[PDB]
Amino acid sequence: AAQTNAPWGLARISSTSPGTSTYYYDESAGQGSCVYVIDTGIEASHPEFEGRAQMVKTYYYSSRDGNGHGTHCAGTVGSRTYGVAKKTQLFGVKVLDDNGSGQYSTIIAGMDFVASDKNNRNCPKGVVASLSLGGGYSSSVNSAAARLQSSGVMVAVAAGNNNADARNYSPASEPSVCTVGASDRYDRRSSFSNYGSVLDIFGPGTSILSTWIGGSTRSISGTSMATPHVAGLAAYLMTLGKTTAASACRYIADTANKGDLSNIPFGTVNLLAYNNYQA
Repeated sequence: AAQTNAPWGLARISSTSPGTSTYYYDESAGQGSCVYVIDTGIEASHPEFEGRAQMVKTYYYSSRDGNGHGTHCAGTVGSRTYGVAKKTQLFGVKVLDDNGSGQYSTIIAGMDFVASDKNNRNCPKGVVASLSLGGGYSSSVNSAAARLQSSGVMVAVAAGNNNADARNYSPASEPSVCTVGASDRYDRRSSFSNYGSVLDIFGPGTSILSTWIGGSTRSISGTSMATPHVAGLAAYLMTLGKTTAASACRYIADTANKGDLSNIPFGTVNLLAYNNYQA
């Protein structure tokens, strides 16, 4: 399949080269997989989601996304125009309030929610969790992310936007999950992107156009938005049978575009998520 005039990030993940605008992907498109977006919620009613998005859990007075960040990430995972995996199922877990903040314990509870809730869902191709969130180092948040990974969910987490080593942030520093940095459309490390040996992969993170609340769209930047690209890619690759939740992060790194990013500090991987689709 070919999506002309796609957002640059979708076009990048199906390209050996920057500077193209068509997204190429197998039509299976993540059908029969599921991605949990653990964030501020999802505006499930957004026409971009086509009935494939639903809120399954909230820790606040409302399950709606009053922020837009979770809606934006869900749109990059699986919205019809802005999504990597245009047919996956999206499950919203609102661990962040509408200011975008959450107590870690609510975040931990939400991760443990996903690790059980996936047994209440039909995801025969497998389960992904996109965690576009983070804060300071926490061994209890790291371990919640490792449990989620261990339960059979590919976990993809933001490296963080501090331009520092990700070892001082959680769940970024958890080694068992898939820690994602951010690149820009010129194949540069995003100026805000964390780095370090704990990063597994980079995805498009600068000026990412996706769904927003109120039925709108907008372009925003963050290792937060690189993560749903990898999360959407994992769901896509799992539907194609190319990998499993336990080995997806590593499959993605094996098959990534290698050595193409600039301003990648010594010791951090120079790998850019790539779907390797041959049209």
